[PDB]
Amino acid sequence: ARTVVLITGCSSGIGLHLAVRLASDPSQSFKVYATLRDLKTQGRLWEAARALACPPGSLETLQLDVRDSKSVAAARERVTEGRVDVLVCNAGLGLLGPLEALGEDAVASVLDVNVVGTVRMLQAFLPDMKRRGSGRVLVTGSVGGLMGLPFNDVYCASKFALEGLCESLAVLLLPFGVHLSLIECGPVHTAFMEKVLGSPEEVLDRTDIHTFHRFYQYLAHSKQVFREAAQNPEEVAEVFLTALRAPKPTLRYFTTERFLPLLRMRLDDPSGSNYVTAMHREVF
Amino acid sequence: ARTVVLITGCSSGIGLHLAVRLASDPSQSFKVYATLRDLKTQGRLWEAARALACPPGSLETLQLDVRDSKSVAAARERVTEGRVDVLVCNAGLGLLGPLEALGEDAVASVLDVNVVGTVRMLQAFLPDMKRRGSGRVLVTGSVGGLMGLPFNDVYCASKFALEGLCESLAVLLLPFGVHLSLIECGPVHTAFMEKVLGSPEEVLDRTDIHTFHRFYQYLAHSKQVFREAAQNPEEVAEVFLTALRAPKPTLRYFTTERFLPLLRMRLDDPSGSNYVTAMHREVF
Ligand SMILES: NC(=O)c1ccc[n+]([C@@H]2O[C@H](COP(=O)([O-])OP(=O)(O)OC[C@H]3O[C@@H](n4cnc5c(N)ncnc54)[C@H](OP(=O)(O)O)[C@@H]3O)[C@@H](O)[C@H]2O)c1
Ligand SMILES: NC(=O)c1ccc[n+]([C@@H]2O[C@H](COP(=O)([O-])OP(=O)(O)OC[C@H]3O[C@@H](n4cnc5c(N)ncnc54)[C@H](OP(=O)(O)O)[C@@H]3O)[C@@H](O)[C@H]2O)c1
Ligand SMILES: C[C@]12CC[C@@H]3c4ccc(O)cc4CC[C@H]3[C@@H]1C[C@H](Cc1cccc(C(N)=O)c1)[C@@H]2O
Ligand SMILES: C[C@]12CC[C@@H]3c4ccc(O)cc4CC[C@H]3[C@@H]1C[C@H](Cc1cccc(C(N)=O)c1)[C@@H]2O
Repeated sequence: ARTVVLITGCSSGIGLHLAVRLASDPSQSFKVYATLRDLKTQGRLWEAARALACPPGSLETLQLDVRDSKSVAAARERVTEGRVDVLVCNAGLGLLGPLEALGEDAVASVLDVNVVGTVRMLQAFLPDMKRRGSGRVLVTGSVGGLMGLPFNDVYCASKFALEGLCESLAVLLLPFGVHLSLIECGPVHTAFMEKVLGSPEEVLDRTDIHTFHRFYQYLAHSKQVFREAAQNPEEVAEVFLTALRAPKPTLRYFTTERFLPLLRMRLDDPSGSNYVTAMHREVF
Repeated sequence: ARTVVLITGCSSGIGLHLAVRLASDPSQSFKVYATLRDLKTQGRLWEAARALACPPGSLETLQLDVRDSKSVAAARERVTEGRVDVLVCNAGLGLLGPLEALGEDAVASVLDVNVVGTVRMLQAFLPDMKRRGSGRVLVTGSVGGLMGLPFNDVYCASKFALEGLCESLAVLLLPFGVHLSLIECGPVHTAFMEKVLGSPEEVLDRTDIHTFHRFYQYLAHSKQVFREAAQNPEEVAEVFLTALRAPKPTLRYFTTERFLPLLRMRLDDPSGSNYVTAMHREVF
């Protein structure tokens, strides 16, 4: 009788807060499969489930590495109810630093998890939704998928890629009754903002002094933007529930309107000149 | 004394026509390293060089697989003049079909060549430009990097990714005196439009009947768009030369204005609803 939800990337942040928001819903409408790359990281998902008092049987954890199509197929197999009514593609990696300072493996990894991983989910789960003629897909997006940010070149590349992927799919899926939406997040208060950049010694080793200095300047500024604009994952989760509930969902939901001016400026000078000038000024 | 140009992907199409346009320039200002994945494919680059009568010493071929950072490093080593004044990132793969019908290897390949490959070029060549405080980078872009097209989900993902990569980099590079521009191509008359989709038997095997039917409909329409809008690589090459010559280059050049309305519609409804509705109507 329940809405079956499968979420990727639940060990922390938005995926964690969404899974237990859904599982602990006063109305008990949702059966949640919360998936994680590594089950050793599953504790917080249980600390928090106990805190919001999720009913027994509301929340099931599954191991699911989105780099591995056999792992995607094994997690699907484990969906006893034999359908997924809501698929949430949220697993993601960050990467921050001078481009020439990033390892080639890390670059490939970010693309594999953020982009190919989402493809793998969609390949494995869309066919059955198209046949039932129903289903909702919610993809965690970013404002860095809508505008480019210095030192986030690869991260932005992976989030722009998701815009292209999802927008392309949406044009097709429209008459199938399968709804795909991006939830476009600005800065969110989670953990992310030191885990994903090397040591100062490492970075200086791999770039010039002037680039290093501009990286410090970007970081300082980034910290201020987070301090003034970062939303909690509670607020973010609730936008996913809005999309999930809309009878006619749009391709994009924004968790904040704050960056929509910047976006408009981007969008009305397609030479990119005004955007690049404005953002250079703003960051540096 | 000459402008040193290194171009990736020269065996056919834009990269081929650009390399020999530059090499055969009446003024002889340009020394061209034309790179190819496979030297067995280098003949047309010589048939055409003979046709436009390129001087001896204008055009040098090099083997360069952008999937392989050792290959990138070997091609760089071979740049006798010890600098590159113009780097042209043009190597690219296409991929066309229902998403669930695309092999996981082909998906990874398109991202590796189109996105990671361009990163590898930039990692290998930008550092020296930043130090000299000069250099031009020209990246072949696509209108499918600015708007999503059904059945081009992965292709579009890879071209959106390039927008994110290049835009991010441009915000940083502005005060370095290194200029990065995307050349945004609509349909171009080359070879591409059958090489990159499976047999009808293969595709039907891998999708539903309704998706298959919509794929036929998209293809029919695509053929009409090409028949009415496709530009020759001569026209396209000349936009690269425009960018190369501009004293103050912008982030984007468009080879046609034709899709700029469609783009504006995209850009002024950030819910994506108007775009997805318009494009669904237009394609189907
Ligand atoms: N953090 C922010 O400031 C912020 C801002 C805007 C948008 N977002 C977006 O939200 C998403 C997640 O960010 P978040 O920290 O807020 O939430 P999140 O739910 O923690 O997502 C990041 C997650 O990716 C998962 N992951 C990493 N590698 C994986 C793999 N190989 N396979 C499967 N999952 C993997 C991790 O846990 P598992 O063990 O579960 O897999 C981790 O939970 C991203 O797509 C990002 O765009 C975040
Ligand atoms: N064709 C169109 O209709 C059209 C339209 C809009 C934009 N464009 C853009 O222009 C670019 C090329 O298209 P084109 O056919 O017109 O010109 P192109 O110069 O032929 O580019 C495609 C090329 O990629 C190269 N390539 C493939 N795999 C490679 C690898 N592993 N390493 C290095 N190079 C590899 C191929 O030759 P090599 O042997 O040289 O490597 C091939 O020449 C793309 O980035 C595309 O966005 C084309
Ligand atoms: C792009 C962004 C919205 C725009 C923000 C902005 C706006 C204006 C401005 O002037 C500066 C800034 C800097 C911060 C920017 C946010 C970064 C954040 C995404 C994020 C989070 C964690 C790790 C990574 C990574 N690994 O790369 C990336 C969010 O999506
Ligand atoms: C995206 C596009 C501009 C917009 C065009 C359009 C506009 C309006 C419309 O209604 C239909 C269409 C269909 C054709 C569209 C072009 C495709 C082309 C890129 C390309 C070339 C060769 C192979 C692939 C691949 N492997 O995926 C991709 C060019 O970049």
